[PDB]
Amino acid sequence: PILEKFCFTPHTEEGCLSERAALQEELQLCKGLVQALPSQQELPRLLSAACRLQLNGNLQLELAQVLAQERPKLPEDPLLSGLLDSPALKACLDTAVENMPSLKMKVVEVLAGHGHLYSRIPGLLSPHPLLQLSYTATDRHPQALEAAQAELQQHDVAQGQWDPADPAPSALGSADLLVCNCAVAALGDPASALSNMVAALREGGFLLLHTLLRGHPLGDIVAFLTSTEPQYGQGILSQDAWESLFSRVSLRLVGLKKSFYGSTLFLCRRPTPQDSPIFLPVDDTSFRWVESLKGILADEDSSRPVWLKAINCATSGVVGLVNCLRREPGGNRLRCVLLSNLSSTSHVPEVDPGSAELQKVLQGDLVMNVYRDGAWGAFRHFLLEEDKPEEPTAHAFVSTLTRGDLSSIRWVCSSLRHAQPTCPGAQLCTVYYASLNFRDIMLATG
Repeated sequence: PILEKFCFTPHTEEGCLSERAALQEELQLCKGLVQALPSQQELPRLLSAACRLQLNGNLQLELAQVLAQERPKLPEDPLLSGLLDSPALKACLDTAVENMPSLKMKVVEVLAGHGHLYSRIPGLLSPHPLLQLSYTATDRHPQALEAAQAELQQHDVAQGQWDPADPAPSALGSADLLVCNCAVAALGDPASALSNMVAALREGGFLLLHTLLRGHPLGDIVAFLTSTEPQYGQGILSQDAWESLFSRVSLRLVGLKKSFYGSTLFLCRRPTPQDSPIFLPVDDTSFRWVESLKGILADEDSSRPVWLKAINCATSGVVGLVNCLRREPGGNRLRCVLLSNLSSTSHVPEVDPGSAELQKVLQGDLVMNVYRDGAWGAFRHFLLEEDKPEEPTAHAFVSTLTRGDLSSIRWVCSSLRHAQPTCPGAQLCTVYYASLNFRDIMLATG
């Protein structure tokens, strides 16, 4: 079975990867070499080599090229792939999958050669049972990505030739989701690249962009390097600079996941033709609202969206309602809004049409719009840690978690935690030495 957990996931988050210890040590090391102008990780090795050849007046060329760095091991770096390893990537992909009119998804990657997202993305979408996916990986030059062709073949991915600088080929055409991974891959021009991408992007589609933000420690550290390749320098821009860039291409920001050190994951959507929305209270206890909703949905000729908003109680199951309806005919028009604060202290924002918050969410246009403790987000599914929980217990017995495999012998909590000492026939006894007989071996071996 596939095991998962159903949790609230705020749209905009900061300091995502604080918990990890390895990343913090990597950051401390990296800043150390930078200071005054040491690990198995690549980027620290690159910085050490850069500082090694000269303590001052380092050549851009020599640091640009060096043994053990010519490979695309930078994406293999923990820091550069950190947020991609987090649940942030799965959250963004789930948001992209949910907000699709149809059950099929056409996702095209730009500069797949260095981004390497092609390996990670298709696996993350295996849990979705009914989804059908069509991935294509594109690069500026065919000889790039000439390797790992077995890796592409084992999955269902398609090569590509689009150079983000120029307009996308009609073969790609309109696609639901575009993934770039600009962190390691270089974009020739921010404005032009984004313009071409949004052009290729269908209406109501998503543009998932992973980038390193200038104005942050790691951002400046990388900015010093890669001075030989001007393009990659253009791939580094300020957060406010990105915010300005998105507006220029009339692309609305829908999501943002920001790491403690600077790695970010922008999610922006291609605005759909504006249309008058319908608002139907779905809070009545008598369930009389069904008749009205059954009506509004009835007029299939119309194309206006429908917004089911419940604000009276935090126990409305409107999310499941919209999930089941979107599979029914006419359900594409449905979009939900739920205000479910788990703390009485937290205030309830006003969702009246006049209020700003409703305008902002309407601009978002996401199907699921849940508000909990002052943060707009949606429930998401996440695979749970494979490891079995352990607790400090004074009672435990040796058990074979897999019949016939002595490697599975482990200590498990016991029923003796609950016992009564009064009974003379009980005589609970502590154990200091226990013997193994032939029968125990026969049992364990199977």
